[PDB]
Amino acid sequence: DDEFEDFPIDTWANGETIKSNAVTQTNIWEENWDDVEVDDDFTNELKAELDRYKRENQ
Amino acid sequence: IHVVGRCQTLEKSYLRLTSEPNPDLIRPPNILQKMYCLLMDKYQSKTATYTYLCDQFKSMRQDLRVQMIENSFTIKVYQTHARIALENGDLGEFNQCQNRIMALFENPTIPKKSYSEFICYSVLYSMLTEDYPSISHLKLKLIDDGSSEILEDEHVKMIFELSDMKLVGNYHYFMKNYLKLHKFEKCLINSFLNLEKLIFLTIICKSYNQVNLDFVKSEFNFNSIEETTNFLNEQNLTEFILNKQITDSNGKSSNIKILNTKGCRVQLIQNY
Amino acid sequence: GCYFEEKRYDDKLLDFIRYDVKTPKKTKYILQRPTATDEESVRLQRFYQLGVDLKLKYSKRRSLKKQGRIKNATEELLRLANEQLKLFNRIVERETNWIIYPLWVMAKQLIRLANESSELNKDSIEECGRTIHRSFTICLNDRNPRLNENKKIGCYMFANLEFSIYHRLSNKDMIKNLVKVLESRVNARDIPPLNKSLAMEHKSQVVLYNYYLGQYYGCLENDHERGFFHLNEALLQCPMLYVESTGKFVLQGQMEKIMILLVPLALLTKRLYPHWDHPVIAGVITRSKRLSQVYPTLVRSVISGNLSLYEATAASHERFFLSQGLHVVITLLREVVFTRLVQRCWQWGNDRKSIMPLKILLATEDEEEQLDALECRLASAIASGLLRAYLSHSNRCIVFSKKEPFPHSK
Repeated sequence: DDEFEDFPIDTWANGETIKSNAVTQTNIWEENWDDVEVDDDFTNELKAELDRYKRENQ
Repeated sequence: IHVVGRCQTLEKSYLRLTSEPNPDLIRPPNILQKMYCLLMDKYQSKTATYTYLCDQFKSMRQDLRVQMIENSFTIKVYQTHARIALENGDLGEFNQCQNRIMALFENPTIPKKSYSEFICYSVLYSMLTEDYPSISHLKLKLIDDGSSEILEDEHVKMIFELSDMKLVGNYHYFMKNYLKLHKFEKCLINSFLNLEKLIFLTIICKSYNQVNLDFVKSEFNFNSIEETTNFLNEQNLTEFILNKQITDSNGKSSNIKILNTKGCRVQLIQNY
Repeated sequence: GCYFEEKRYDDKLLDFIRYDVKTPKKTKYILQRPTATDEESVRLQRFYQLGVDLKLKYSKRRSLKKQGRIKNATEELLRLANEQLKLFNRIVERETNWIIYPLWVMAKQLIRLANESSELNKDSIEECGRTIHRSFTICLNDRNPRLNENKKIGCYMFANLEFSIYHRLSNKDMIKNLVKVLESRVNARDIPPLNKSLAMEHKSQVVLYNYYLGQYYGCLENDHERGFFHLNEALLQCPMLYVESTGKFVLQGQMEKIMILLVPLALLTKRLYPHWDHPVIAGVITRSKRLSQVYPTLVRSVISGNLSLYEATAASHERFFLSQGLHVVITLLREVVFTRLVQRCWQWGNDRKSIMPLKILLATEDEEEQLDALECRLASAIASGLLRAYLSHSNRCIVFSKKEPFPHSK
């Protein structure tokens, strides 16, 4: 439908790419997949309903 | 101007048309309609070969294509051959018909009789061809067409859900939803059900170390335990059906048939 | 006409080649030294007349003056451009590689020439596709081992033109051919890699080629690991340059529709998720209405094992995911979410004990049926490599490996 094939600028230098600036910039991809705990309503109540299970199954 | 035909003999055999059409051998719709009934008689009473019916239907289909008849009678012929083709394993002529049916449904003058039935066949065939874009492009079409009455039909939902269940290897509900399928839907699934059973069997055998033979039998909808073991014998797994005696509470005992699925692992990874 | 004599090209030539953009009052539009009877010299001279005519048409093209239909006049422009580009192909077939980017600018605007037309019953795209196929071919097979005139360094630029045409109307067979042929060619070293191709001179086509590949791999052939790769590389070669006028990335649109596929492909294959504060993710996610909430919520439900939130996020944007070719990815990524919940009942509900009762997961033949369904969903994950464990139907438990119980590629 809409043309995304027509780029606003046709070329640029390599030094101006994220890959080449990637020693200036840190990793865009966070890699703590095994160890990240997040706290939100769901996680908090998930521990709640599981702490209940450990108490009844002692 | 569309070619018009005046052949009055009801029968006609298929030939790929090389000539410019001969009106004397092309039958008008009223004659194509009188032969539809005779064919239907034969099919219903099972007094004809599927080879014979299929030839008569392709000639009926060919006479409509040269005469540019795209009406409710046309949809009827293609839907009827599609259905009969699935009943006899002729997936090639089914697919010829299925494509034409969907293209004829693009015509607003042609009423959408059994649209949802053939929407289902389209999903089931794309499951067989491992063509998931088609399934998604068709779901998207129904949404953008405003076809919510079709999309919330419980049977249509199940058929789309079945394509997803195969995608993530849910043998438990896929086999449980095999019993909910209509007559020709079962015929279509049967074209790839053996391989799907083998794909499900590998998943079980990679995940357990042993299971009851009855548990395998229940999950795969085998009507009896003899066709359960024939299915394992078809995979060179008969020797992994062992027998272990059981005494759960030291008060009574019996012997059950086990399948060493850990032993099956070495065999089943050779074939894929 | 010294460009063709002494095998160089300037912006004036590119501006002469640019028929869509009108030229200023002073014009130097002329060929030079015309007393030639060689057949191949009249190929150039016919090309010159085709070019002047093409340029003129646009002045009268805007001046329809409410005449009515111009489809015929549009068709005039199209065979004007097509027998012109089929003639440039006759010229470029046996010339040096100086003349390939002029072939490509011509080709790319003939795509936008058929792009404006909105009716595919009378589509003249076939002429273009064939013409460009030859153009891709004329470069694709260069029988000169010396690299002064080799046109196989433009091979990838021309593939993006065909990708663009093959995507116009859904054809997943045709895209599939182009990916698979090209793969073989550089593995036999018949053409040079993209990082040492003519695409480095015009890096717009660098990003685009990695997009077309990664999109094909992720959305059409369901090879997610490679789909992630090329899409990620397409984003890693995007320029860190902003428009002065708004301060947003110059390629904001290109970056975002890469991101639509990249983010869920990144979670499925490698379990990577974005740094939201990071300039590149933040510059794109936060400024796009479509991705501003969906994708933070989508990443969150996967990391947390929130099955309902994932299913709601997938139910609410199903049209969006369907139109982006993401259905399998979403459907497979949901089982990662189910695996993370399983991991969370391990960490917090069984004390990292490798033997876990299945009734733990029920707290989140009614019960017998729920457990049968639960074994099967765990069995499929075990068999796919999201869990290294084995099941026991008898004790209705799962037995995690003592090592690497929840593996994932890295």
